[PDB]
Amino acid sequence: MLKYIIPTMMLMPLTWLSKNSMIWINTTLHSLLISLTSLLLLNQFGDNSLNFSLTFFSDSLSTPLLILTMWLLPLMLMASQHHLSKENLARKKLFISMLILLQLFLIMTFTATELIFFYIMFEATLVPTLIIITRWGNQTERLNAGLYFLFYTLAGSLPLLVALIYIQNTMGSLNFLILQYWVQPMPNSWSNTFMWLACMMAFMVKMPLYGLHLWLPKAHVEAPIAGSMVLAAILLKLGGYGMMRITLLLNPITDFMAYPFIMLSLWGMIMTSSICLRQTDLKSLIAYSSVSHMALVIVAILIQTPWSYMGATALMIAHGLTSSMLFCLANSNYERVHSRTMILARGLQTLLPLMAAWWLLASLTNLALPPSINLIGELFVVMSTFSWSNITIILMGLNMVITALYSLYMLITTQRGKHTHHINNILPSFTRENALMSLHMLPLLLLSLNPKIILGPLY
Amino acid sequence: RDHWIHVLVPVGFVFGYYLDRKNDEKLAAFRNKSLLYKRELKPQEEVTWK
Amino acid sequence: DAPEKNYERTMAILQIESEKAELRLKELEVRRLMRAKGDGPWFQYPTIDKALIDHSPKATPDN
Amino acid sequence: MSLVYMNIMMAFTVSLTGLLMYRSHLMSSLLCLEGMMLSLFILATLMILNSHFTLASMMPIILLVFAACEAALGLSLLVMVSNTYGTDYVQNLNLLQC
Amino acid sequence: LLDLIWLETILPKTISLAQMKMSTTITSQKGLIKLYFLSFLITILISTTLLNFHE
Amino acid sequence: AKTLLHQYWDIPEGTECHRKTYAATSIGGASGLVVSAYSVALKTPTSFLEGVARTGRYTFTAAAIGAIFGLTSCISAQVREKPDDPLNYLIGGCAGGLTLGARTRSYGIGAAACAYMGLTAALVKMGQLEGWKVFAEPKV
Amino acid sequence: MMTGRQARAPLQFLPDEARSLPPPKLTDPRLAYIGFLGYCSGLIDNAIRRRPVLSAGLHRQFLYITSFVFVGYYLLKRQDYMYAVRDHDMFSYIKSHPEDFPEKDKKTYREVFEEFHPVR
Amino acid sequence: PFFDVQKKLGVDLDHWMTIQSAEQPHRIPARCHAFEKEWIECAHGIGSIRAE
Amino acid sequence: MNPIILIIILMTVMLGTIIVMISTHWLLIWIGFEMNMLAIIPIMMKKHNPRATEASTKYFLTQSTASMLLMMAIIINLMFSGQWTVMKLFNPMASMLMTMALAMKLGMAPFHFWVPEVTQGIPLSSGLILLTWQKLAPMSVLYQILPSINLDLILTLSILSITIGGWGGLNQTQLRKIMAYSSIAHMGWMTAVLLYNPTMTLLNLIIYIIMTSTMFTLFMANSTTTTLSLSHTWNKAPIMTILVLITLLSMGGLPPLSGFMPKWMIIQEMTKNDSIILPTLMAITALLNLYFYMRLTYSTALTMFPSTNNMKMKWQFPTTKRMTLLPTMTVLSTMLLPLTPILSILE
Repeated sequence: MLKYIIPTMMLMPLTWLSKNSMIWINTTLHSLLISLTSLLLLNQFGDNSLNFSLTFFSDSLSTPLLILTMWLLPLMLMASQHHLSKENLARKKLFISMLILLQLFLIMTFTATELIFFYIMFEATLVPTLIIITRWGNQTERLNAGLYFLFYTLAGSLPLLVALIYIQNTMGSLNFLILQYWVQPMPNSWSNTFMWLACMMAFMVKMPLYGLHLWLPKAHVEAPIAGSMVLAAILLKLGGYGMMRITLLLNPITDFMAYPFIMLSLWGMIMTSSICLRQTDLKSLIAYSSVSHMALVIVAILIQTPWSYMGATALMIAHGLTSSMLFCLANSNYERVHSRTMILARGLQTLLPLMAAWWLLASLTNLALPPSINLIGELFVVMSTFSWSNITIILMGLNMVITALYSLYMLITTQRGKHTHHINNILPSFTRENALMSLHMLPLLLLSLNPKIILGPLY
Repeated sequence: RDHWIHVLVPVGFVFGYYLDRKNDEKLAAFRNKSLLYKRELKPQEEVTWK
Repeated sequence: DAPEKNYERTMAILQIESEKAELRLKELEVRRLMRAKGDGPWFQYPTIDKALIDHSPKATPDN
Repeated sequence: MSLVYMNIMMAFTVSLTGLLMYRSHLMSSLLCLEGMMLSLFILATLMILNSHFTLASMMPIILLVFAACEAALGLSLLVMVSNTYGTDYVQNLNLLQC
Repeated sequence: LLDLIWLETILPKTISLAQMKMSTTITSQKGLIKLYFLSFLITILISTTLLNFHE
Repeated sequence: AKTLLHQYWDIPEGTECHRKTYAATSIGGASGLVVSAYSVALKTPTSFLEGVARTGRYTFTAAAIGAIFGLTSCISAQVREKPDDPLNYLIGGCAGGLTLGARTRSYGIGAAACAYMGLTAALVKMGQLEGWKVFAEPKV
Repeated sequence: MMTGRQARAPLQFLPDEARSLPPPKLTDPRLAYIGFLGYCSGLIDNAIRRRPVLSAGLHRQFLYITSFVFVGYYLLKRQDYMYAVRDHDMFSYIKSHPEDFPEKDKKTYREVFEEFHPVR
Repeated sequence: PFFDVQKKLGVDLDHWMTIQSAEQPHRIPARCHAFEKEWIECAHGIGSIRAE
Repeated sequence: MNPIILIIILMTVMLGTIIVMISTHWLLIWIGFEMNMLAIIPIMMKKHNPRATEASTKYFLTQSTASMLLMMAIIINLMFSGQWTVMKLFNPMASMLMTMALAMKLGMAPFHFWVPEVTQGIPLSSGLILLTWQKLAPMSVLYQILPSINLDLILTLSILSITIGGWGGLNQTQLRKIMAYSSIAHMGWMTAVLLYNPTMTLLNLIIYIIMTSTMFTLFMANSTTTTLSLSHTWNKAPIMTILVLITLLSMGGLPPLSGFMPKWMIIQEMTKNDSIILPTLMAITALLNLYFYMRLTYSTALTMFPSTNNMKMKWQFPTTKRMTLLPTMTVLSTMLLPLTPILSILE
């Protein structure tokens, strides 16, 4: 994995030794080269994972998350270079250093063979994200946002640490490859009940679980654009990755420990999607849509069938691309009208038609239009939850109504109707902005041609 | 070199790639010893993989 | 990588990590036994050195 | 154990509760502290003389000397406190609550 | 009602108010040496008679 | 006060309700006396009568919490015929939390103390069942 | 734990039996990381005194690197010595107490019955 | 951290007053010299856990 | 103070602690504590104002009380053992009295009440000595007497110190009281692992001393004793805000930093001994410490508070203060977690 870790670290002298006019160009270029390099992780086998060393491995779960992570860094640099144009040069380099450091922590979060090293990289991701939100977020509430993001995580993750160390004392190892063969069944007891909660609640916070989700519509809203891109696209998926690894050790107790959380997710995706119908802040609407989409990934991981894991990893990759694009579109309107109020700037298709086409494609992927990988993940989770219980289709199908309703309402409010008369600073779309939208949307649509690389380890 | 900064990330790839290959020789205890893939060595061959 | 290379590299990784796990379990059991019994090289808390004792004839005989 | 040790320990606990329950004066606290020292002297001395433990006979002297030096330091602190407020009242020493 | 009030009320707000209240009770000391040593005496009496930490 | 906890836990659940109620009342009274001791220590009352009023108030508050806890736990163990069940101490801890809200004359403190003291008493029952250790002896 | 082990010969940073052990290589990645920490200390020393960070005081940066590598080499020697002592004591205690460490009969999975739990 | 400087340098700073069975002035015995000698020679080297 | 007299007095503080660390006789332990207290009283009265005299008087009273309790524990040990060896104690009453005396010298709760007052009353360099060097001698005595330390007492002191030091720092705006309550919580973490593995006690002590010396050296380098004067640091020395940011995130125990190293290892040693509830509640209680550390990072590094006009004069003058070992301490307090297995050198 060290052929990816070392160039990601070499981005640090690359950004700190660059000429002052070259720090976006150089980091964008070489992060795109690292992202091109990331496709060598697609040496996956039908039986074995790609096991590099004692410290690092990559199966078909971690590989698309790695490719998406390494792809998101150039797009974050493109998204962030405009609103940091007037910034001090050293603070600009510190911002890029926090993004590079976050990429470095993420790529060895997903490839960590041993679970306590997964824990340390998983929690190490908090510090650059907290710094990016509280230092380069725009408003006052970022400070409060930085507290919620910090303290819902750690209150969930410090019982995980203890739990993992307990497994270290019980199994003798936290190697996931060893734990594939030495896993013992976890019977019904109170000790194993709180073992289950300590193993699961940190990832439940990261997803987020409904009812634990309150950090997200502050953290993703108050963040700068690169912060929101990495929070929605990658850091939510640390929870899903960690659940898919940790539920190996939690059988068969999961078969009744999942029942409350499944309810919290199945009703929660009804709630948060409904919340999106009455959001006045566009970026808050995109955040609540992320909570609603990750509720399906929670249900799919908890019912733990092959179809549900395939749907959940497809939905994680698809939601990463779609939610990152939606935050970038909302930012492209924020960088013109300087307000996140969705009803403010209307009729934007009359003024910005190609950006309206990007809004259309991102809305269509948000509502899971076939054959997008959004629909592939959505549909496969719906198949597996119908097999779990046939009544879930009600809460599934009603969700797909509301998901359509808030996706097009967002599209109707901002793009359609009459333009606002008094707003006259709607600049034509920059090449950087359309480029950012296309670098989200074109890989997302090309993955429909060959979705087997985003279907995870039990494709 | 006038563009010496554009080799930091590529050489950091190559060196990183190098270390990965250098790690494989430290994990070669079961080279040509698995029950699936053990075989007799071909002529002018000393290892089955490097 | 060849599948042979990844396969046998995986076997080397699994052997190393299983040996480390067995040594950690043995280390826990050894620490438990040495703290319980006190007969090992660990958990040897100090007692008084007997080389400090004067063995000379004292002023009174009955000692 | 022997009957005098009960009273020397009880003297230590009486001077301990005197030193742990201030009335007003810092000097009364220093007197209870040196009463604690005096009882430690007597208890050490009775043990060491009873045991005929010869080399520890110099121990209570050392216990006296250090602690009286400690007492000297305490008196100096009291005097500097009394050079600030006019009295040695412990209720004047409350500036460090905020 | 739920995701601005009650799911905000039960986990983060009540925890934050509880830690604030405990913080203000711990740090409301009047700076008096007399009261701290009286608390030390009560500590020793609870440790000996009530908790038996000397047995 | 370690023997107070022993004479609480020696009696099986749902067998002798009056002595379980009295033992939990005595545990609550001892905790109230400790809180009252540090309370009149670190915060000087304005008089001796105010000090004994604070002491009696805190002692009767914690003793009523303990009494209604032990009563509700033993009655819920009797009427459900499930002695080894932490839902009984969940109900008892919520009854003690409602008692702590009734003594402070407020409903919000009552609901908060219901939830947290019920979950705490449930955890104490689970720790008595599975043998969970808080002050664990060093073994390795 | 091992404090009575190093009590017959006290205050030895590296005892004489530590010389039976192979020393860390000078290309030890832990030692390279300690040298990196020395380089970071040199950069922070230029930064807090408002010197140019990469350029000023190369002699001072090199003494930072050298002093950290020098201390860290002996720290790694003592680290490897103490883990070697840990394993030596473990193996000698297992060898001297066979009644506490019996050889467990390993069963193949044709005899081992595991309960099946269907995911349905 | 009991840094055993006295054993390292071979100096006797305070071992002489430590026990009653040590070398006393004029060979004056303690009253429990034989009992302390027996308990020290019993418990020597076997560690405190076995000595209890 | 005369610099020669300052050197002799600081060497006497060091000599008292060293005598505690090297002696085999209980009287010399007690003498080392007496020598240390006597020598450290002038370091606290260095600037001659009534707050320093009050702090020195409170420090004298608590340490003298602890010294008398220590001597009574020594004397009871001499009753029930006839000897003076610094080893396990031979009576549980002497063990309780010595554990109380050492907890008073450490300022562990509920004997914690002098530590914020005395730390606030004295200068930053003498509070640096009080929070780092003065922990070394009682922890070494606790190290040697752990076969006789009552478990319930030391764990009660540990959790009570962690909870009280967590809640105490939440209400503070003075930096010295923040460091004092942080000290109380970290000493609770050190004594909690003591009977299980005292090597992790030494690890937590060393990492705490490095991080606390880093924070005091930053406060001395910026002449800041309040939160609101520390908030001016960005407009004067922007590198110092980055250093206080990374050091305060490390003191909160956030990985990948070095202050994550003790507590993790402490949990790693407390779950081997089947204590699961206790390191769990300890780690959750340490989030209080992280909260007021984050408060300081918000006011200092992550936001820009308003400055004053006269700050423009201080832009023209460089820091002539000897910031002794501050880059080394800043690196060791933050980047040491990849070298976590170095802890075996403390065995």
